[PDB]
Amino acid sequence: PLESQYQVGPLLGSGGFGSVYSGIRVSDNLPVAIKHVEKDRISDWGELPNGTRVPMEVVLLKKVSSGFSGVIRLLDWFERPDSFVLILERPEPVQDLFDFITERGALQEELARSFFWQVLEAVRHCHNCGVLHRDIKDENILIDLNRGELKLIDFGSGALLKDTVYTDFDGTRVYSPPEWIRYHRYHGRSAAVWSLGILLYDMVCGDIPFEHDEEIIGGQVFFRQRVSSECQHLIRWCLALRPSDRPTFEEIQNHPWMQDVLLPQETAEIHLH
Amino acid sequence: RKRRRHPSG
Repeated sequence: PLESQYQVGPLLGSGGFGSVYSGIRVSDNLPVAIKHVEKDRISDWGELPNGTRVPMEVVLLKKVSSGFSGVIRLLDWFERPDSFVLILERPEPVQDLFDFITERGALQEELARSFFWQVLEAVRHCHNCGVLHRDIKDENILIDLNRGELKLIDFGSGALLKDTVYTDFDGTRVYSPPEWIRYHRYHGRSAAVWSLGILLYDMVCGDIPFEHDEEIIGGQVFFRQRVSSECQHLIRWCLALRPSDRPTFEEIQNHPWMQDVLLPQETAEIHLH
Repeated sequence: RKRRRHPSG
């Protein structure tokens, strides 16, 4: 039974990702988040061990649930007549990166470096496990404020990672690459790198660079905040119009702007506590 | 300048 293993709390929010409640696992008072997804809204389905048919989101979370990482951990799930219920780990205290940037404004580069580094490791983890997130954005990043650790959430737009072209997309348009806008085609890793350029600009300038299709495809990055030349270069490299001109994850993490990152605990003590 | 969330899914 699901209502006897967890005490359900207030609604945290709802959207294209379903409805998410705060919760507590009764056995050990572990804080959890309880996500409800309507079966009629699930576009992509998968099968797991023993071929049980589940939402792709459950398949993807199981593949990245391996151990500890910068990804939200799926603890359990249940099928109901018209929905699936997902039990997720819940950091406390927590704030998502969108609200954080709204309240702080443009982040100091030392802080953006630490956050961006942890997002890179998280996305590398997903790709290592065969999972493409397809919706990297500040809204989909939780900050564990006491530990200074970032966690990726909301895999409901993701897919199994492949090397052939993708022709479907349900992530966030203002983070999607110009080859999607123009041709409704993209490849996984290069599209992910584009969204990471959007995210890095978002961090160091206080908001995303583009709102309209014409801006996404136009290929001009105007900096609205003082940003070091090394960071501008990395951003512009990630936002190369031609996908093959974008850096690999290795080239991002080897970029001069990315060196000497703070540890998560240092990040919390210096910038979050 | 208006900063806003954007839907997905």
